[PDB]
Amino acid sequence: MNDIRIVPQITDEEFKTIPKYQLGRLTLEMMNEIVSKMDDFLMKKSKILGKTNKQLTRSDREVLDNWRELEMKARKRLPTTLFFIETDIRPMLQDRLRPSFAKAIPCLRHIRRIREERCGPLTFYYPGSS
Repeated sequence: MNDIRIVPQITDEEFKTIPKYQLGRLTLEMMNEIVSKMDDFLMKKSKILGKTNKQLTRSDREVLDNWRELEMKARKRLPTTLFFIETDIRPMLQDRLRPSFAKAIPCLRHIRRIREERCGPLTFYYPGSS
């Protein structure tokens, strides 16, 4: 298949690799929903990069406009092209999940599951590094 996941979910086998020194007030559940939602937005993105006008639907046009908006707002930065903004995943996670992302950043990278690029008033995230 062409459209395949980019980052699976993490269990106690992966979480156990991250001590409280990095988690602090986080938990497997918090990361499970973080890696799940992220993989979703990223999965659909890579799926469009290959799809065509045939599969391209309304949601495909809205995502392309927004995705290209942040990509062009980063000042032609970031060597990658498969990332998203926290403002797109945040409202996709959980309303009760609380602002743990900023704390999970070190927990997600400690395993090499995702990445984070600080570019001005924005924050991108790509699947590890090529």
